[PDB]
Amino acid sequence: MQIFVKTLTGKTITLEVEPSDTIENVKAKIQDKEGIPPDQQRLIFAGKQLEDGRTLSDYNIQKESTLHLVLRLRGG
Amino acid sequence: AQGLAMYLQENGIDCPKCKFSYALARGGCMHFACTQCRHQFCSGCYNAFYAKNKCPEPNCRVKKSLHGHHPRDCLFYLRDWTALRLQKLLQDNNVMFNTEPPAGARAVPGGGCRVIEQKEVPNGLRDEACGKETPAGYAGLCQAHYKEYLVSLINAHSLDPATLYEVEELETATERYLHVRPQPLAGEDPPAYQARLLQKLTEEVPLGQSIPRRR
Ligand SMILES: [Zn+2]
Ligand SMILES: [Zn+2]
Ligand SMILES: [Zn+2]
Ligand SMILES: [Zn+2]
Repeated sequence: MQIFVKTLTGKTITLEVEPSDTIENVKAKIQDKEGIPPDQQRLIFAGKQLEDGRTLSDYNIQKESTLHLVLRLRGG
Repeated sequence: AQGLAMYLQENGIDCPKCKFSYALARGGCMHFACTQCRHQFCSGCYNAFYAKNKCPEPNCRVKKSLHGHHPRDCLFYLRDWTALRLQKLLQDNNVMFNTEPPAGARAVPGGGCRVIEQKEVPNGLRDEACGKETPAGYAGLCQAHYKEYLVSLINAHSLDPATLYEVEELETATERYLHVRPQPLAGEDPPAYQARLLQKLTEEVPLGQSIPRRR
């Protein structure tokens, strides 16, 4: 199954997933392709913040769905 | 026009394990499972797909998922490139490619991309043209399928996508394949650091070993 991830820049990538994949797994795939550490990643789908322990199927994320990637910023 | 007609016509796909030959039906994902020996592999590079907690490679950062390990020139990665940059790889190496439809092409029933897919319809499957929007200069294909076509040429000619990487992509690639996060050594300026990474990558990490090549 394939899904899309886009940033506000408009850049879109395609990920190979299965519905059982955790959000953690998806962040790990983004790290693989984009070099962005999981701790810096916030993913959103249909306005919902996706939490690390849950799966794509928990959020009813289907084939060809688009997730939004927003970077996280933490103080020193 | 040779390159495109080959992409468009019905293609073969072979299980890398048992060697049974199939006709490729487009429309699904990159994850294939042999109906003869149940082996799982990637259509883009023929590498195995492991179930979670079954991957034998050490230092695997995605160990807890169904994944394979793909080389840098597999469609798995290259499909994320713009059509322009894939065209550049081909142009830099003097490989011709189509931007216009075939010579005496036949019109497509509805509209859109002529690539035949086995699509999921209510209560089964059905062969049908892609039908997605076809941008000018994409040879009568949609965005995703046009990139697939360009990637078939790129693979057939053994072109290295790394020649076009920015330093960040080199670092992302170095970490993926050599498991070390690189950094400039002292005294190294940015042009030297970039060139060092491209050279270390070239000589330690081959292109896809199981991607069919031309001669
Ligand atoms: Zn087989
Ligand atoms: Zn692959
Ligand atoms: Zn692995
Ligand atoms: Zn298409």
